[PDB]
Amino acid sequence: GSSGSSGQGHLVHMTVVSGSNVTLNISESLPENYKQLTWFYTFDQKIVEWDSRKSKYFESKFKGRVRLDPQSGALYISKVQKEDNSTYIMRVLKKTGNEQEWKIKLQVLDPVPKPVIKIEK
Repeated sequence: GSSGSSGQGHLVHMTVVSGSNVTLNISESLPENYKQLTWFYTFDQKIVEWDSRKSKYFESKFKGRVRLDPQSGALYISKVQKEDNSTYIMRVLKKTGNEQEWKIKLQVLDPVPKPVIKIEK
């Protein structure tokens, strides 16, 4: 996965191997001081919310193995699964009084190698 977008908010495309510890970190590090920090698994799906108090997991399977760092705001997933591959959206409420949302298309790959297929016209 490499760069491939432009505008006032390029899309993030990360790629890792299945069953490996990943780390979701928004390009731009959290501002001076954020107010709200939540993670979205899908278009209308959440994973964990942080009300400037204590992380809150919304009955998300991830809960248990994953972990949300309120210091940086990164999501660490263990023994990830091919399914994990999805558009991640981290919504945060800026102190000033704004609302931003990033995007990360997680791309999981398989470890097992591949054979040597050759074609002879």
